[PDB]
Amino acid sequence: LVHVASVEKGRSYEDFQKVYNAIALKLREDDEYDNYIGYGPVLVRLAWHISGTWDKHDNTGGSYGGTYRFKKEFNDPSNAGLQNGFKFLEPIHKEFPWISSGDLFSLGGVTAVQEMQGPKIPWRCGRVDTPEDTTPDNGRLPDADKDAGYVRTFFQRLNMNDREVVALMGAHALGKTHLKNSGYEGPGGAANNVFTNEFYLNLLNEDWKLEKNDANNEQWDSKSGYMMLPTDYSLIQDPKYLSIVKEYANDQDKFFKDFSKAFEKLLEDGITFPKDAPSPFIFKTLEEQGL
Ligand code: HEM
Repeated sequence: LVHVASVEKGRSYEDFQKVYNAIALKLREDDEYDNYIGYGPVLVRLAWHISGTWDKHDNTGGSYGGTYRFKKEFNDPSNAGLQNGFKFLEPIHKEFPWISSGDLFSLGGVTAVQEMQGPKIPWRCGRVDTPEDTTPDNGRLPDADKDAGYVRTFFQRLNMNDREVVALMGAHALGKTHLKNSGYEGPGGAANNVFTNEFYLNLLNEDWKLEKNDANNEQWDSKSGYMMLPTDYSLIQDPKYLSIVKEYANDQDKFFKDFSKAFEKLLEDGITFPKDAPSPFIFKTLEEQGL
């Protein structure tokens, strides 16, 4: 497969800035969801799940085709809980019917990180909706009950190296795990709807204890009332992942710069950009616009 990016006909930077402003205004408005965490965390989880199905070997999956709109992908057990981010963006897609699904789903993640005081993520337009028979089969997304070798091996399918994996996982400071969606329960830190380097500081400074939860799954719990998944805790058990974790705990600006590059790469995997294509867009936040 080749998936060549095609710009939505006649659209420019200012058109996309209006879809970004509509998502960001609705993030401001619907601030009560999930005990006042708001929709920012579930929207970056949605952008990572529609992108994490990619396979480098045959170019199938990935954000291009916007195939999470189909029932097979939508009802994947690993996507339980994302129906909420879908329902959030759905009025916005009726307001801007020209935007493709892969572009809206991925831009939702970019808008959420920037509006939660995260780094600026450059974003490129041009994903094209593809037919229901291009929808990936279930089972390409990662398990949480595993170790650092599984994590390393998993992310090699999306050719992410060690530093990209540790930067990307820092998004687990956002939102929380929910027992009815995944069989895990609890948040990763205190500031879970502001983007910071908190995940790394917690993983290095909390007294973590291994316990089984009410779904019979193991997780690491701390005195503070925080939790870590087996795959998260992995990052301090592997010597190569641990030096990068220490680096981001001591330097939030390095973390923001690396998360920015790795997240854009994740959202563009599997897509060919022609060089007549527009350069990546950097969107202004509401605050920068006075809105
Ligand atoms: C080995 C990789 C990963 C595993 C096993 C994993 C697993 C999980 C699980 C089990 C949840 C909880 C879902 C729920 O109960 O609602 C979760 C939440 C979340 N994940 Fe991941 N994750 C991984 C990687 C990532 C990456 C790379 C990102 C983003 C760049 C990410 C972003 C999020 C976010 C923001 C949440 C919170 C969602 C919410 O509050 O509803 N995850 N993760």
